[PDB]
Amino acid sequence: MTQIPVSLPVSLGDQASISCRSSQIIVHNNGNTYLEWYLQKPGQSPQLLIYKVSNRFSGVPDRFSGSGSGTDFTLKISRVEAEDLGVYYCFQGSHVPFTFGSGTKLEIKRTVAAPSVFIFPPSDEQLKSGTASVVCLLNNFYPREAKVQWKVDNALQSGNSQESVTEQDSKDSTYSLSSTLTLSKADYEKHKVYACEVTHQGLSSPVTKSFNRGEC
Amino acid sequence: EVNLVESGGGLVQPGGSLKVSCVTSGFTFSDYYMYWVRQTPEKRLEWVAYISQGGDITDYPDTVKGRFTISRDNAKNSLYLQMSRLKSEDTAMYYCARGLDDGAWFAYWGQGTLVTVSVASTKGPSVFPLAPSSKSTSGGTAALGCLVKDYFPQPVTVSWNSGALTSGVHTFPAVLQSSGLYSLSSVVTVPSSSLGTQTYICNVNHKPSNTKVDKRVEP
Repeated sequence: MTQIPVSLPVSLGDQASISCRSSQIIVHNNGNTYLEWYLQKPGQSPQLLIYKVSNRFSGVPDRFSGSGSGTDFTLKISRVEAEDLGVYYCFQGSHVPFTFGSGTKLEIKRTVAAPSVFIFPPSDEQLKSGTASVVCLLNNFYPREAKVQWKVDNALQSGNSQESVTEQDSKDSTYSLSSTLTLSKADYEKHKVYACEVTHQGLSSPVTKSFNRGEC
Repeated sequence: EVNLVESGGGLVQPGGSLKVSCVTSGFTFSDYYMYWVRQTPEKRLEWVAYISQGGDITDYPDTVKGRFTISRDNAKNSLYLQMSRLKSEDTAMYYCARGLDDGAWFAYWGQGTLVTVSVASTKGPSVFPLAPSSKSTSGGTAALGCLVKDYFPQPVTVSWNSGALTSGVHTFPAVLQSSGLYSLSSVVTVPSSSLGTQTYICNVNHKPSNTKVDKRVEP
């Protein structure tokens, strides 16, 4: 079964449509087809939106509608809202094999927002343990695309950092990212200047947040 | 209110066995067909088993047929899933759900119980503070946090000031490091004028290794 699209970046007030296509004629109007749609919001269990191709589950807003014809079943969202973000999944439960769709990530387009970057140097407790993790935090920005590069004594770091990004914020449709450069107290001690240079669409010029080891 | 609480998930070595349970409430257990669905790490969903209300009919996909066994205790209002011959591929979040007489499969879902099938062992994390500094202060806003480092398996739950501090919190998804252990960060933005007066404490719980640590973050 195919689920299109994979990512659906949409604006508020806009209309959206998600589709699932089987290889078999699954839809049987007048009969009884168990074609369903689920929504899973960030860090939440999946929830039932529509069942039997077009019935809405209690609580689900009338903005949601579903229809289908033979090989295809679709979910239509008229007028997208902020709390509609998440992954959508169709479930085909009439024809064995009962399959779930690969999911569609609904992203809300918004105006560009520059990130505020903060740098956190390693704590003594960690230093005491033998490693030094320096964190760079890009907070509340849009779009998700950003480039964080570590500089140690003006030298570009490679392969020793990791990024993590939150899902989109329902309140303001922004993202947050986190880059952690991990080293051994030894190597950490061997350098002074620790810089974090970020490049995002909202910033005309790349921002560099750095610090001097210990005696700043 | 119809409730579905899962439990029993944990770390199992490949080839091992495990039995997760689902206690229900807010409806007559004996009237409904029950289900177990799972979500793999790639966020993919799969139906893994169903059972007749009388416990007489059962069915599973071919990926799980033969190893997993679904059962129910109509008296205790519980649903079970004995898993066996566990493979790495079985690593997923397992949910229990119940139908809807009108015509829906998964109308009610539980919170999910994570099963990690690995040869690695349970490790408690170390919590380090991400102390507020001039490097973490922009305008009337300072940023601070906690680095929950080196733990296995998932998950960890971070809270701030016992759940009192909720706004501005950004607990990032865990990242698997080269060491095969996870690491995450929880970050909260506060008015720079609160530092030095208000107390900020991240509460970290990691049930698997029985770790519970409250780290006080200071500038």
